[PDB]
Amino acid sequence: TQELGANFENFIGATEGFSEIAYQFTSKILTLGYAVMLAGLLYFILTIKNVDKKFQMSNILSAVVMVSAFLLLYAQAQNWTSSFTFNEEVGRYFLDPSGDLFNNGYRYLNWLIDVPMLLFQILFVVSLTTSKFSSVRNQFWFSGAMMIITGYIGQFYEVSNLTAFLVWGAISSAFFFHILWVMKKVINEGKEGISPAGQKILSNIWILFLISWTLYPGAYLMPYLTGVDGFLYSEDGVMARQLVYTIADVSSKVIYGVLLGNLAITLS
Ligand SMILES: *C/C=C(C)/C=C/C=C(C)/C=C/C1=C(C)CCCC1(C)C
Ligand SMILES: CCCCCCCCCCCCCCCCCCCC
Ligand code: NA
Repeated sequence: TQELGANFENFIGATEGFSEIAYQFTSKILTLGYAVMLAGLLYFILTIKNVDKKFQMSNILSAVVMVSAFLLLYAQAQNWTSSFTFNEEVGRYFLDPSGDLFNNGYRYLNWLIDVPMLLFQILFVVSLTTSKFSSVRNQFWFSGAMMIITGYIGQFYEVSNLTAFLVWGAISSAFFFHILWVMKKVINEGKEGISPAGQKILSNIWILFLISWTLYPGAYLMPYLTGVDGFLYSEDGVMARQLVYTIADVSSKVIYGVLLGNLAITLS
């Protein structure tokens, strides 16, 4: 039994350990992550004056998302460096028994908080036509919670039981597909009877949303995407996972918020 090594990161850390490059790169990409959220926090606060009152709830939710993301990605970053330690003999970083070990809790909590806010906020910028506010809202929130919960359950079994990891990921994916389906409704209805410039921004938002959100399951799967003898079943998978999460974080939270801000202004 390899009892020290909960998740793939710990598993690698406890067995092969991480090269200087993988340790440092992961550390640095996670740092950039939280750095960008803090910048984004200040951006959304400073620019709130640039949109009409009726749209400002969106700016508000952008800012609160930035707070949660800053704190929890900061905590995650520290947890990474705290968890692995240099062995001079071998010249690699190994799971440190006198630490807390790498923990996915920070990110999944961040998701639990941010997903419902990101989905909600667009409903304060665009108008529906034939759909009802309260139904779209409840649909986003329900499927959003279920997506994360099932995903979290899946994550538990990542090393102990890969079959379970993937099955729960598939269940999660179903809730994902529902959310995509509703969002696409929202965007189409939101286009009707706004200026073409605004329609164009909404088109960009749709593609951003679709791509950035799909990165998350990408990064979930990343280490397994070349089989269990594979290039990615390795510290390179860890590096790729964390890189892709961070790109997704910046895209889904910051860029998304900026575009919604921009839409609100064309509607102002
Ligand atoms: C700001 C953070 C966001 C927008 C996080 C979004 C997370 C997801 C869309 C996660 C999706 C997942 C699946 C659909 C399958 C694998 C498990 C998850 C939870 C990673
Ligand atoms: C060390 C990392 C550097 C931090 C800077 C990160 C920059 C993101 C902060 C939010 C800035 C968004 C500004 C976008 C301006 C778009 C204006 C569009 C009008 C056409
Ligand atoms: Na260390």
